[PDB]
Amino acid sequence: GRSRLLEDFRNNRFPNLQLRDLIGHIVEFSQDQHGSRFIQQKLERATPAERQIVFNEILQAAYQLMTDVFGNYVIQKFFEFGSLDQKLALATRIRGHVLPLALQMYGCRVIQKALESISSDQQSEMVKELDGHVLKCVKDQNGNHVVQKCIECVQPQSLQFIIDAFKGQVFVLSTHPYGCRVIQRILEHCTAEQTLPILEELHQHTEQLVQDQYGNYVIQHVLEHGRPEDKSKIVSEIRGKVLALSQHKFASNVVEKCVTHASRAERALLIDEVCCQNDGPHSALYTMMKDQYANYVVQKMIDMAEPAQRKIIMHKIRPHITTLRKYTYGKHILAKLEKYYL
Repeated sequence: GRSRLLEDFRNNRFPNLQLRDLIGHIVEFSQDQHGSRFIQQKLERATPAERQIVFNEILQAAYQLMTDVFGNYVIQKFFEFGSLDQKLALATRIRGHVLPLALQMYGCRVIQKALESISSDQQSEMVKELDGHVLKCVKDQNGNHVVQKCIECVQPQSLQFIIDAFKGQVFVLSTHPYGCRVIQRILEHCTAEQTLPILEELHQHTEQLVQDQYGNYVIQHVLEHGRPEDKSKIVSEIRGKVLALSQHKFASNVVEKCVTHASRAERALLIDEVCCQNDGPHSALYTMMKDQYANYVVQKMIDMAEPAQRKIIMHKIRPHITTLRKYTYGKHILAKLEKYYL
């Protein structure tokens, strides 16, 4: 757009073009959609001198390139293919500026890459810079990816300050489009010890959480990955309320997960609740198997029930086959029904 060299290249004037021919133009090329691609591909296969030629020009405008729509990719490649020297130099340009990079659309991609590429020491140093700004970053459309990458790569001791910043915020952040994903990473990667007060905070809001469009995902996650004690606390919040919750757009997810991932005792208890209870004139199962949300629960319930309980269920189902075939999701129920006698 500015150099003839650039515009010529952008017109297939140089089929045999090489990094060496780009001296005094690397930054220009790095900012250009096709130039950036050209440099990326050449860097993957270059001699060390070629790589250092490139690195010399880019270092002079590294912060600029880290925040550029196409330049950021060239910075990323040095985190993959670059020397300790080269990686240290870049980390020095980042030092002091982790916060506004983390919050920037392309800078946060650089930070993420850096975190996969540097020593634990340098990781921990970078992460520190966010101290005082965790909640801002957790809720930021760019920053939350940075925080997630931290939780995934950095020694958990070094993330205590992030856990600490959550005191009193677990509910709010769990019902947040981006927050909830951070909570999930924490539950996956941090120690049992660390997550204690998080879990505590979740248990106090199970009722609201299971009904929230993001929150239900946090609860689900505990059901799939947490320790029994925590699953039990969730299950005990579901008992008594199974029929109603099965019909909720979001709470149905959590009920399903209890059927699938709770202990076998708990499963039985949830199945039994719905086989005994009536709903108005008809049966609780009747309501459920016809509901767009609840029927998936019934499906899973048949899948998980022991021979005994599966015999009870199919017998409560049988007198409604004619009035069941109305619904396409009845086809999955009938498939398991016909796959049960001969």
